[PDB]
Amino acid sequence: APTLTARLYSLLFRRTSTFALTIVVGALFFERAFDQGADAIYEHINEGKLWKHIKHKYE
Amino acid sequence: HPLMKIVNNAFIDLPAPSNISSWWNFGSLLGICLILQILTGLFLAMHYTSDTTTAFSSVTHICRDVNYGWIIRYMHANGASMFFICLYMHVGRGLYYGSYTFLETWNIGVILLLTVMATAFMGYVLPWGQMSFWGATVITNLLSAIPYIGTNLVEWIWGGFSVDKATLTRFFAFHFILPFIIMAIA
Amino acid sequence: HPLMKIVNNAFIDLPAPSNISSWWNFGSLLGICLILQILTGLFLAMHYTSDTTTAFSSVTHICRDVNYGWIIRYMHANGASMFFICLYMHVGRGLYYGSYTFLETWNIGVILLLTVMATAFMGYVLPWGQMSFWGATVITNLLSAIPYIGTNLVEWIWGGFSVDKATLTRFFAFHFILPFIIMAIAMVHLLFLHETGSNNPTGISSDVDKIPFHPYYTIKDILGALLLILALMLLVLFAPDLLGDPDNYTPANPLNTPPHIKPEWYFLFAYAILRSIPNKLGGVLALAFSILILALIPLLHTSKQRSMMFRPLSQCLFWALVADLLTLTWIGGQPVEHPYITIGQLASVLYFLLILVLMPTAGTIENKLLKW
Amino acid sequence: DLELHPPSYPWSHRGLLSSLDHTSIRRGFQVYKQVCSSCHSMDYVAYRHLVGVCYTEDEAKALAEEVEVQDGPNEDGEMFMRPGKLSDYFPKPYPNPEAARAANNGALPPDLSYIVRARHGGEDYVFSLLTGYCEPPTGVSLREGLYFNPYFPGQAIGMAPPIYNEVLEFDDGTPATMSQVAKDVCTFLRWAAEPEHDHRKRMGLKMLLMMGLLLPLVYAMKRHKWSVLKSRKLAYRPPK
Amino acid sequence: RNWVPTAQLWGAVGAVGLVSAT
Amino acid sequence: RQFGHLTRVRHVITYSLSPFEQRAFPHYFSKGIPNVLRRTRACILRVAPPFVAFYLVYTWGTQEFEKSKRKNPAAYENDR
Amino acid sequence: WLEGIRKWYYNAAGFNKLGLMRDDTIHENDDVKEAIRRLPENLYNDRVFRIKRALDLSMRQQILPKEQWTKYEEDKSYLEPYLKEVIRERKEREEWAKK
Amino acid sequence: SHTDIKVPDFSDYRRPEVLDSTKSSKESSEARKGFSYLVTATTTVGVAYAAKNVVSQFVSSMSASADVLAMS
Ligand code: HEC
Ligand code: HEM
Ligand code: HEM
Ligand code: HEM
Ligand SMILES: CC1=C(c2ccc(Oc3ccccc3)cc2)C(=O)C2CCCCC2=N1
Ligand SMILES: CC1=C(c2ccc(Oc3ccccc3)cc2)C(=O)C2CCCCC2=N1
Repeated sequence: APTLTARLYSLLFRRTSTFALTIVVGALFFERAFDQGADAIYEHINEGKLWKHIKHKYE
Repeated sequence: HPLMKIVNNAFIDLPAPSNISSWWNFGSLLGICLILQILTGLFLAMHYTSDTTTAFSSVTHICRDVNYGWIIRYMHANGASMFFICLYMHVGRGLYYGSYTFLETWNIGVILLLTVMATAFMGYVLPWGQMSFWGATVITNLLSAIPYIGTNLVEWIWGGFSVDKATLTRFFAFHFILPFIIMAIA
Repeated sequence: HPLMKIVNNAFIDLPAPSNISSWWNFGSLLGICLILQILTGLFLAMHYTSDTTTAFSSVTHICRDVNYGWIIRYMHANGASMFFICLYMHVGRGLYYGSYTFLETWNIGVILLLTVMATAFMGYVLPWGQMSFWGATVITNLLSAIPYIGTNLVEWIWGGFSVDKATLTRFFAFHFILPFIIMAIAMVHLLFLHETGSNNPTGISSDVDKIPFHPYYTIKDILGALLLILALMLLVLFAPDLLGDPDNYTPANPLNTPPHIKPEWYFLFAYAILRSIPNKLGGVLALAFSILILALIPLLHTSKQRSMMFRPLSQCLFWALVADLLTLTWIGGQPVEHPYITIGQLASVLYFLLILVLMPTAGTIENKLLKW
Repeated sequence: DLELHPPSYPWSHRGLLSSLDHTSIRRGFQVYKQVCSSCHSMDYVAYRHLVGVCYTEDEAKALAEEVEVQDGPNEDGEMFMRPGKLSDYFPKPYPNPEAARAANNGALPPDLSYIVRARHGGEDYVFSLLTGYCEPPTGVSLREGLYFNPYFPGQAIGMAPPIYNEVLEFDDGTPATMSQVAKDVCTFLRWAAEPEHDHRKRMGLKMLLMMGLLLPLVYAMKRHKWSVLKSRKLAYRPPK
Repeated sequence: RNWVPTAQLWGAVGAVGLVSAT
Repeated sequence: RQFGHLTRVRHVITYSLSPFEQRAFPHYFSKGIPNVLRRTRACILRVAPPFVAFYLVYTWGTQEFEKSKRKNPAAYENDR
Repeated sequence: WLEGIRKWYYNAAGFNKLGLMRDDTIHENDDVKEAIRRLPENLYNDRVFRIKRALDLSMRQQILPKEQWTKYEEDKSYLEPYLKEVIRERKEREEWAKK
Repeated sequence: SHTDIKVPDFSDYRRPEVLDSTKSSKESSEARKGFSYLVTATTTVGVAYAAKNVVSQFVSSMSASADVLAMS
C-alpha cells in the first residue's frame, strides 16, 4: 500500500521542478493561514484594548 | 607572501604586450579618477549635509569657509567629468581594437559604465541647485513612461509625489556607497 | 568559471576539519552582523541627516514616520551589540584553542576589532542625544593626555575647540565608509586563513580527517544564523531599549552633563581599566594596551600543546580572565566611588597579570608535569 | 542625595504580548491636552498620529481645529494664524527654553514625547512622580519655587503638583481620580515615546512562533546531513 | 524535447513568484 | 591544500551510511542527557568557580555600595 | 616524589580519554614536522589513526570506554628521540652559523 | 584476508523502516525520502514567509512616509 509521506514524494516532490511549485503555493497559503491565526491569537490575547475592538464606539 | 604574489601577478611581472599604445593608459586613469572621486568626495561629505534646508548652505560653506574646501569641490566636480572623458576613451578603444572579444571583461565594463552614470547623476542632485533639482525631476519622471508600473516606480524612487527632501537624502546615501560597489566590480 | 573556482575553494569544497564545535560559527555570524549593519545602516542613512539642527528630529522621523523605520533602527542599534557579543566570542575562542598561532589572520583580526570599535563609537554619536554627545566629549578628550601634540590632535579630530556640528558630520562620513574598509580587511582575514587552513578544538593537525565545507558547515552556519537572528529579534521586538541608555532620548545639550557618564557596554571593561589608573596618560596607555595586548598573546604562548583542551591550569586562568573581564564590565558601568574603585583597581591589575604573568607560567608548569 | 526606585505597577501593556490600552490612551491624551499641554512641550507628535490609535480621523481633525496655529508667509510677506489640522504638530507652550525658565522659576519643563524612554523606570517612575507627592520631612527645608517629591533625584522638584482629584472630566464618563489620571496619562506617554508598541509585540509573537517552527526544522536538516559522519565507524587494519 | 515540461514547470514556479512578494 | 594533497593516510577503513537509510535523532534523550551531564561534570570545576567568585564580589560590592550610600550613626549623634 | 601529581595531571589533561599518547598532542612546528617525517612507517601510520579516531571522538563530543583510555605507565614517548636529534642538529647549525 | 572485513552493525542508528535485514527497502524508500524532503520543504516555506516580510518592510521604508502622505 502507498503510504502517507511516500505519496507526497512520488507525485508532489520527487522532481525539483514541482518541489518549488509546492513550496511557492504552500508558502502562499501558509502566509494567509499563519498571519490570520497569529493575528487572531494576538487580538484574543489583547481583547478590547486595540482600536478595532473600540472602533464601533466612536464611529 | 600570498598578497605580494597577487600584486606581482597583477602589477609587477604581469606579461604585458610590447606594442601597447597610449589608448590602454585610460584603464589605470579610470581607477585614479575613481580613487580621486572617493578621496575628494569623502572630504566633501565631512562638511556636506543632505537636508533641503541646509544642502545649498553646506556646499557654499565648503567653498567659502572650509579651509581649501573649494579646491576639493572642483576636483570632485571636474574630476567627475574627467572620469567620463576617460570612460568614453576606454570604451571606444575596445570598440576600435576589438577588445570586446573578452566578453566578460567587456560585460562587467558595461555594468561599470551604468553604475558610474547612476553615481554621477545622483551626485549632481546633492548640492540642490535649480539644474540639479530640475535635472532629477525631468530625468526620473521618464520612468513613468513604463507601461503598467512606472508611475508607482517613480514615486517609490522619490519617496513621495515629487523630487523632494526624501529623494535628496537617499541620493546622498546611494551616491556615497555605489562608488565602492564600482571598485568591487572593477 | 574564474569566480566560481574562488567560491569553490572558499565555501563549497574547502576541506574543513571534522570536529569543529559551535565556537567556530561566530566568524560567519560576524559577517552576517557586518552585512546586517550595512543593509540596515544604508536604509537609515536614506532618511538620516548629519546637521546638529536636524540630527535628532531625523532619527525620530525614522522611528515614527518612515514606514517600518523603527524596526530598521533597532536592528542597527541592537545588531551593533550582537556584532560585539559575537566578536568577544570570536576573540576568546582563538585565545582558548590557540588559534592566534595563525599570526597574520590573528593580527588582521586585531585590526578588525579596532576598526569596529571606531565604527561603533562614531555611530553612537550620530543620533545626537546627551550620552552620544557627552560620550564623545569624554572619550575623545582622553587624547589630550598625549605628551606634546594631543591637545592639537583632539581639536583637529573635532574640527574646532569642542565636540560640535563639525565633528558630527565627519563622524557620519567615517561611519558610512569604515564598514567597507572592515569588509575589505575581512576578506584578507579570510585570505590568510585558507593559506593556513582552519583549526579544531583539540589543537591537533586535522589533515588526516577533513570534510567538505558544503554541505556540512553550510547547514551548520545556517542553523547558527537563525540563533543570531533569534537573539537579535528578541532584543528588537521585546527589549529594544534594554542595552541602550535612556539619556540618549534627551536631546544633546553641552551646558548640562548627565551624572552617570559612561560609554556603551562593549567598552566598559576598557573604561574600567582607564579609571583604575589615576594619571591621565597612564589611563590612556592602559586603555590602549588593554586592547593591543592581543597582539602579544602569540608571543606569550609557552605550552607544547596548542589548544587548552588538554590544559587544566590554563583553562582555569582563561575562565578567570573571562570572569575578570565581566567584573571590569560591571565596574565600568558603576560610578567611581567606594568600593568600586578598589574592585576596579584589583580587576585591572589581575587582567594584565593573567595575560602577561600567570597563563604563560601555567603553560610552563603544565609542560614540566608532562615531562616537557 | 539618596535614591528611591519606583515599584512594579502592573500596567495593562506589561507582558511580552500585551498591547496598549487604547481607551486609556484616549483618556491619557485628554490629560495631556487639558493639564500638561499648558506647561510641557510634546514636539514629535501631531494630531494625525492620534487617528486609528485613540481617535477617528474626524474626531482628531476637530481637536486639531480647536487650537489655532501660525502659518505663512502670505502674499503681503507676513505671518498669520489659522485653525489647526491633522498635519500640525502639537502646540509648543513657549517659543524657546529661555521663556520656559523665565515662566517657571529658572526650571525647564522637559519634552514629554520621549519622557518614558528618557528616564529610568519609565511609566513606573512617571506614575510614582505624579501620585507620590508628599510633605518634606523634618530637616528638609526647601527653597522658593520648589516642592518635595521623593521619587525625583534631588528630592526638590520645581514642578507644582500637576494632577489632583478631578482636575479634569473624561468624555467617556470615567471617575477622574488622581491615580486614574496618572494611570491614563502614563499609558499615553508610553504611546507617545513608543507608538510602534502594539505592532512590535505582534511581530514578536509571530517571530517566536516562526522561530519555534524553524529552529527544529533547520536543526533536523543539520542532523540529517551530519548523520553520515556521526554514525561512522573507523577500522584500523595494518599489515604484518 | 525533454526540457519543455521542465521549463513550463519552472515557468509556473517563476510566475507565481512574482505574485509571491508582489 | 586540496582534497588529494592534504596528507598521507594508510590502512584506515571508514564505514558510513546514507542519511535517508539512517535516523536523524538516534537515541537523543536516551544516550544524550547522560553524555551532556558527563561533559558538564568534566568542565564545571574549571569553568564555574570564577563566575561564582564574580557573583560573590558582585553582590558584596553592591551591598557595600548601598551601605556606604545610606546614613551612619556617627552623623552628629551624641553631639547636639 | 611528585609522580603522583604528574599522574593526576595526566588524567586531568584528558587526551588519554580520546586514546591519544602525549606526543600525538604536541603542537606542530618546523622541528616536530621534521621529527614526524623521520618516523618509521608503523609509528607514523599509528599516530595517524590515533589522531583520526580522536578527532572523530571530538566531533561526536564523546570519549572511549574506560579500559581503552591511555595509561600513564603505558604512555610511550615515541616522538622524543627523533625530535631531540632534530633540535640538536638545528642548535648545531645555529652554533656553527654563529661563528 | 580482506574477506575478514564485515561491515559493523548499524541496527542502532537505522530507521525503523529498514531494520529487518530480510526485507527489501524499496517499499519504504519513497516514504523515507518523503519524510526528510518534507522537513526541507517546510523549512523553505517558513523562511520564504519571513524573507517576504523582511524585504517588504525595507521596500516600504524606501516608499513615501507618513508625514509626506499627510501633507499631500
Ligand atoms: C506648569 C504650570 C506645569 C504643569 C501643568 C506640568 N508640569 Fe511637569 N514640570 C514642570 C517643570 C517646571 C518641570 C521641571 C522640574 C525640575 O525641577 O526639573 C517639570 C518636570 C516634569 C518631569 C520631569 C521630572 C524629571 O525627572 O526631570 C515629568 C516627567 C513631568 N514634568 C510630567 C508632567 C505630567 C505628566 C504633567 C501633567 C499630566 C505635568 N508634568 C504638568 C512644570 C509643569
Ligand atoms: C564615481 C565616483 C563619483 C562620481 C562620478 C561623483 C560625482 C559627483 C558629482 C557630479 C557631484 C556634483 C558636483 C557639483 O557640481 O557640485 C557630486 C557631488 C558630491 N559627491 Fe560625488 N561622485 C563620486 C563619488 C563620491 C564619493 C565616493 C563620495 C563620498 C564618499 C561623494 C560625495 C559627494 C558629495 C558630498 C557631493 C556634494 C558636494 C558637491 O556638490 O560638490 N562622491 N559627486
Ligand atoms: C560595523 C558596522 C556598523 C556598526 C557596528 C554600527 C553601529 C551603530 C551604532 C551603535 C549606532 C547608534 C544606534 C543608536 O543607538 O541609535 C549607529 C547609528 C547609525 N548608523 Fe551605524 N553601524 C554600522 C554600520 C553602518 C553603515 C554601513 C551605515 C550606512 C551605510 C550606518 C548608518 C548609521 C546611521 C544613519 C545611524 C544613525 C541612526 C541611528 O541612530 O539609528 N551604519 N550605528
Ligand atoms: C569583522 C570581524 C571578523 C570577521 C568577519 C571575521 C571572520 C572570520 C572568519 C569567517 C573566520 C573563519 C570561521 C571561524 O573559524 O570562526 C575567522 C577565523 C578567525 N578569526 Fe576572525 N573575524 C573577525 C574578527 C576577528 C578578530 C577580532 C580576531 C582576533 C583579534 C580574529 C581572529 C581570527 C582567528 C584567529 C581565526 C581562526 C579560527 C580558527 O581557529 O579556526 N577575527 N574569522
Ligand atoms: C593590470 C594592468 C593595468 C593596471 C594598472 C593599475 C591598476 O590599479 C590601479 C593602481 C593605482 C591607481 C589606480 C588603479 C589596475 C590595472 C594597466 O594600466 C595596464 C595598461 C596596459 C598594459 C596592461 C595593463 N594591465
Ligand atoms: C572559510 C570558512 C568559513 C566561512 C564561510 C563563509 C564566509 O562568508 C560569509 C560571510 C557572511 C555571511 C555568510 C558567509 C566566511 C567564512 C566558516 O564558516 C568556517 C567554519 C568552520 C570550518 C572553517 C571555516 N572556514
